[PDB]
Amino acid sequence: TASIAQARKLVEQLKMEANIDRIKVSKAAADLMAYCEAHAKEDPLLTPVPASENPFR
Amino acid sequence: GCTLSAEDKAAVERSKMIDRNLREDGEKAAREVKLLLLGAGESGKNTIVKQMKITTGIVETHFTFKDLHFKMFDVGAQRSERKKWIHCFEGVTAIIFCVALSDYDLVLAEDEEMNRMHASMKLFDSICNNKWFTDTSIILFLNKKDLFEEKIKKSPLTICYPEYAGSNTYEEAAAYIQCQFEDLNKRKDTKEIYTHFTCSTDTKNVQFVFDAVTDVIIKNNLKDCGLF
Amino acid sequence: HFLEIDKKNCCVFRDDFIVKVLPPVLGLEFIFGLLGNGLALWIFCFHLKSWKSSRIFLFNLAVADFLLIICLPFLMDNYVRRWDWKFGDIPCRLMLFMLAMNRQGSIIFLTVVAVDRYFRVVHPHHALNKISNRTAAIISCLLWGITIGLTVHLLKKKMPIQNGGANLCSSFSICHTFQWHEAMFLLEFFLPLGIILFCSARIIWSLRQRQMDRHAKIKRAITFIMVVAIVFVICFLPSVVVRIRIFWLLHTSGTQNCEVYRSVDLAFFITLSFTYMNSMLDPVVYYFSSPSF
Amino acid sequence: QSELDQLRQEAEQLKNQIRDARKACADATLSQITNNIDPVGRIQMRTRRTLRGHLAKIYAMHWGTDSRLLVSASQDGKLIIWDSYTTNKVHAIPLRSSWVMTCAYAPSGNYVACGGLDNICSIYNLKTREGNVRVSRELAGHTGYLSCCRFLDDNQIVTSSGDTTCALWDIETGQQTTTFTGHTGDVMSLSLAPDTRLFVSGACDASAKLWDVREGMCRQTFTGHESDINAICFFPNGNAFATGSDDATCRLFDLRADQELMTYSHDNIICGITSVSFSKSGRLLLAGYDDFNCNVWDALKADRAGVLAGHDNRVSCLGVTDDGMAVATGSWDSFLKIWN
Amino acid sequence: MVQLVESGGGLVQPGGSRKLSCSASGFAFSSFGMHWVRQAPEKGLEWVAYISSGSGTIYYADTVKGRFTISRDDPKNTLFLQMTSLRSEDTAMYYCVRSIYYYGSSPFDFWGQGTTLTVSSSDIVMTQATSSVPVTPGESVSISCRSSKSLLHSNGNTYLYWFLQRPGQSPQLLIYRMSNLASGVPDRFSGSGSGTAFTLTISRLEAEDVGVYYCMQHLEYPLTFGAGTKLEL
Ligand SMILES: C[C@@]1(c2ccccc2)OC(C(=O)O)=CC1=O
Repeated sequence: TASIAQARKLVEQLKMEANIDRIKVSKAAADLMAYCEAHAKEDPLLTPVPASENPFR
Repeated sequence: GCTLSAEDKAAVERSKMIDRNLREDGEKAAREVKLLLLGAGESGKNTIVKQMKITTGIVETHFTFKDLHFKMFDVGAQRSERKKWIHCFEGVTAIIFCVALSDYDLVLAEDEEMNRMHASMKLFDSICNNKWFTDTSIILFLNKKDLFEEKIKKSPLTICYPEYAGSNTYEEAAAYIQCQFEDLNKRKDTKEIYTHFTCSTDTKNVQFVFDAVTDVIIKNNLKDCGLF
Repeated sequence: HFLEIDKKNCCVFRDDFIVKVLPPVLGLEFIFGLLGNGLALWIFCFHLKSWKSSRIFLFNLAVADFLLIICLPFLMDNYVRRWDWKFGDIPCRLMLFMLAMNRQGSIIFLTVVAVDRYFRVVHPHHALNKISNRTAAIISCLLWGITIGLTVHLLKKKMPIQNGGANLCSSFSICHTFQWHEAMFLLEFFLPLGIILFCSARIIWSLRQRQMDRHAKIKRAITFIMVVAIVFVICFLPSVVVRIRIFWLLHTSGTQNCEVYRSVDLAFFITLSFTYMNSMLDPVVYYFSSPSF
Repeated sequence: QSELDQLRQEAEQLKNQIRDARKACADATLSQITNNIDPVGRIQMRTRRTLRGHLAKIYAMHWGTDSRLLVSASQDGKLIIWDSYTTNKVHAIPLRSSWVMTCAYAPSGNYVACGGLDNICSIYNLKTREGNVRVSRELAGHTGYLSCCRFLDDNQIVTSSGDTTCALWDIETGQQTTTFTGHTGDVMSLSLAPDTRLFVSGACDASAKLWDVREGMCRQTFTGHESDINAICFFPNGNAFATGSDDATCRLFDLRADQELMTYSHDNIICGITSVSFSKSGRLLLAGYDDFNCNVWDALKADRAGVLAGHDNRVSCLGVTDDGMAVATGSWDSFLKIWN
Repeated sequence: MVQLVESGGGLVQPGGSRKLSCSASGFAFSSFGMHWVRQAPEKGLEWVAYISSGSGTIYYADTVKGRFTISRDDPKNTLFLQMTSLRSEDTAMYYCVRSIYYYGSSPFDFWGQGTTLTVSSSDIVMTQATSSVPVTPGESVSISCRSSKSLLHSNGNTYLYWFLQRPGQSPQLLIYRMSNLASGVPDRFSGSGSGTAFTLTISRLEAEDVGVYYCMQHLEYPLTFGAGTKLEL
């Protein structure tokens, strides 16, 4: 009965991830799109900066 | 040039000194021979280490012989997956493999059907025909040979090898074992295998290792010129 | 009748066989050497990734051979017109310095390669076998300086001197004053031959005593080591033999009577193209005929 | 052997209902919504700096929070701290064990960490009243090689190991505060959330798990990969993370939806991913590969938007500064490059 | 503990020679550059000479060029200063200072306890116009220093240093690069400035802040000190 304890622990863990709530995929997609849009101007990689303010000029 | 302040120039000088120290350490490291030690736990790795040198993780052993510095690395303590860290030892001079000759009749504790000799053969096949050691020579050691002589009479060699058809002569059995092990490698042109029979030899093991390492180093030196 | 005084008594000959024999073989040597050396050069400068201590010496050999080859379309016009130099005065001494420098540089860079292979085979554990690329460069610079210093005195000499309506551009004439150039000619062959022979014999002796002969690549290395010595001897022996014959004739008969050197002069000038052919032959022995390239 | 079979069947039905709930909550696909947005242009990043001095393969690097200093670890037994603006070397730390696999830089900048096949995480104090860097602490709990380590603060660090476990350490006492034991394979990488309350780990069992730092329990489990997971990183928001594995694909997972969102693969890419990272806004996904080059992906449209080439060997690590100004890559060819 | 101990000095006849030595302990001597700083019996600090780590770089003041030589013995952790043709104006307290240079380091952080030398019988100008500011505990006091040349550099660093010398004590570093506090300095000190005009602000004044405050520039090799500003209770 060495592995019965770990099997029961696995069953208990699966019961814990069973009751976790879920939301729609569309809402998460919208949230990621909104985050990407809001900080678009603050990304120096997809919007290259002038050599005046580039530390690696 | 002249566009740097005083502290910038001092930092540059510090960087140059660090570079010099790094180059010196690199040269000192490059003057030394790296060896990887493999085999079963009871196959005779410990006695080989003791002969050369006359808690968990990686065990390093350093010994010198005829002005050459060796350092062996033992990876027997790592029970994790071998493919995730075996690429770290790419570039070692040679691999030292230890096999116990008296294992032909014993079997593993986990599986009674799985005998120790076939497990050693499987490990040797996996290590030799590996994508990372395609150009690394292997030094093979067969350790328990007096016990092999004692046990070859009572227990016939046919137990481990059903297709064995030779006599119970000791040297014939040893030759059969060596031929069986030496036939696992599929390169046969980029890799060479050096096999030796040691039970309690004094300084013969170190001399054999030194000769094999010199032979590998000669062929590595012939790679730089290009005529090899 | 054939006597001449460039700075001392010196027989000088104009022959017809030279115009027949030298232009064709020299043109073939020029084209083949140019092709091989240039190809190896732009493979070295572009296709290679990491430079080691031996490829630096090999590249120096390549550049020396290329420099020697590129500077001999001009002595084709000195051979087709018997002995006639219409290119001026500076373009004579300047190219004499070129040739006498590049030949010695090539010989030195074969000797360096031979010594390097000797040290890597016979003494596998040695500090020379592991040297950074910064020491090979300084050794190369020092060797180039040595050859330039030994050749530099060819730039100050009395060139195009009229003899019979033509001007002469030749540092190899049958004189009797023991010019240092002939001593350099003998010395650049004697010692390097001994060094190469010793470093070659020891390599095969060690490779046979240590029993690597069963390996195929060891046999290939052995034969490509023998090829180097064979090429060197067949390319540099006849010129020295004929020069020794000429010196012996000068010592015995004397320089008072010319016309006895008619055959030996032609033989020396015909065989002197073997040195040029060596620069054509060695790029494929050293560069192309290797497992890695 | 009866109750074990019943428990296994119960677990099978539990997984079945989890799958059914995930299918029910998958109304649309992130690719379906995103198609209307304008795509990013071709990304043309050029090398700006090259850092030399390592004499062996580079295995790990980590940026500092100031976005100027960075530390790199190599098999030559040295730990080097670089000034990326001037390419100056600030420190060179000789390690007791040269078989290093990971390195981390403390957010405060006072400490650096490293570890590897010795099963020991070492902490070095960079600011001493003397002029040298000396060992501050050594952690010796794990029974396998250390694959990753990340500082929570000056006194807390979390490590992953080859003994299928992750642990949270107290540096002052050198003791294991918490242990995480959900995985069934070698844990290869971990990533810390921006708020430093959760972290994710990827293991060789082709699964990722979300851990609670305080409760010491596994919150969620993520599947979908087919081979060992080698790299992991949170989305900058903190509600998503990306994984790279040996099956030559990258995937994005949502914490709230408990399922995959996008797959980043190409038919002509057959080598495994070694490292992965996000840009400051999360729009670009940078991944290092075994085929000697890094690929820049559009994280919202799963279309390749650029390539970083210039390494002669395998790209083993990469990271983006906290201000998003530069990207650094380390490779087995013993060179570090800064891209912009 | 970090310790710098100087030895030598005494009474020297004019035109004579004498060697001073400083022994270091408690820190990695070979990783630091070293300076010699001078202190007239009533005047302010005056830089003399500097030697870098590895002895690669050596600099001297104009007034001591040729007469003085500086050397270090790394295995013995000792610094040397050999003086020849001594003059009557060479009488001063000779301090030994350690400095390390890398990104984010603090140069001039530790000063030794100098030894008295007695003999019988272009450059950036740093100005501290105020020479005495009488103060009371609990009051906020500002000390200002101005430079002839701008200390701001193209890399964004302003090379200004603030020092404090308590009565009967070696100078102590407070502010480096115009804004950064030293490790042991309390938070009540603050530094600010822009290129040419600089100030040091002390808030919640204590009784341990009585002394002379010096400003130093580290932009150009002839390092110069401003005349100190004394605070009296
Ligand atoms: C016969 C000769 C020559 C011939 C034509 C023009 C110049 C030089 O070639 C050699 C030489 O390369 O060493 C020396 C010469 O006198």
